[PDB]
Amino acid sequence: IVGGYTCGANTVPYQVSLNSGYHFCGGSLINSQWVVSAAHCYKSGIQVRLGEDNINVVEGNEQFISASKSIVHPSYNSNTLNNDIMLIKLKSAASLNSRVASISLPTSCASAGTQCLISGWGNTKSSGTSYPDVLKCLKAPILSDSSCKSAYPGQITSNMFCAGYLEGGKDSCQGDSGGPVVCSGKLQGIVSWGSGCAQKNKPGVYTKVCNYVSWIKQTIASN
Ligand SMILES: [Ca+2]
Repeated sequence: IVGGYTCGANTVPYQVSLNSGYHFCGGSLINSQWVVSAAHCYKSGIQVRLGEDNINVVEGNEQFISASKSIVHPSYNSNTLNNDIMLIKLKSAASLNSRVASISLPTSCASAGTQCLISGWGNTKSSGTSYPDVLKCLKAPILSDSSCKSAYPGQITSNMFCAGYLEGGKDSCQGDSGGPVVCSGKLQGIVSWGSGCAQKNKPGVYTKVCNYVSWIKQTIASN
């Protein structure tokens, strides 16, 4: 997250770190046994780390749980990033309380102009590289359909939206992929892609979660 602020310990209690000997992606806890993340983050041997704030120090509150299943959406396209969503089943249920909690799925799409919270442990610089120890947050609005398509001609599907800032300096970034975009207490997006990070006229592009609510519930119920 570039241009964001330190969230504070366990103020985003649904935020997870996906770990393979290092932090590589984010995700969102949606019930005690299941996490939602981005398909482009798929790999085998995932450990899910819940209740994290400082990802390099054991502070108390963490729960580390192995992934037992990782289900990439069957229509995921790795060139376009269409259908960039995956579901991870935890090997055992997480223990939920005030510091570890699930986030609700949407019950309608969010409009243009709605303010959302985006969070993660990704790069905090637009040019070079610097990775934070603690969780960073950014408030960003959802942009209009037309501005999104003007920004990325021919690349925006109906399963994507843009959010952020067209003037530069505030965006999600590498290492934030798969992390949550929450508006009014609902998970509306998943951090997916963008051109650099925090460049002028190039906002972040997010998977539109409300299009996948029925798929998510059926996939959970079957697995
Ligand atoms: Ca920690």
